[PDB]
Amino acid sequence: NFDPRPVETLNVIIPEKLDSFINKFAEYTHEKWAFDKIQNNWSYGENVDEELKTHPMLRPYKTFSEKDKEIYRWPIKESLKAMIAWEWTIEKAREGEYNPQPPDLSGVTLSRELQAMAEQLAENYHNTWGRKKKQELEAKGGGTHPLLV
Repeated sequence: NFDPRPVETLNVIIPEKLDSFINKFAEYTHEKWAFDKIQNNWSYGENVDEELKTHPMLRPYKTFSEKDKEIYRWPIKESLKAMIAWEWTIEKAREGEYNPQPPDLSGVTLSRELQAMAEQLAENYHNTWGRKKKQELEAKGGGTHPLLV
């Protein structure tokens, strides 16, 4: 019944500015991952054991292989690509090429339009998540579809 238009992902040309943004995102994710691990005292072990709380990751990721980085290359970037492709609303932000308390947010009442438009993106991403999953299920054979909610 629904026939979404398949948008090209690899056919487009990746800009150098976008590549820099991806590179900075990897460092940001790596830094917070390392900070959490050292804070939680993830001890080193011979192998990765769930019961031993062992996960060797405190090392630079520049020496990793191609396979080890492709999976984590786009953890949330595929959603960004869908947003800028289905919706042509690219913002015009930048030209192309001692401890203050955090502000409160629950005290101020939520606007009627703030919550109204907070669900249209949630259902669109859920629809996109369902579309990207059920398409893969049919390609691989099918089986069970537990997301019929």
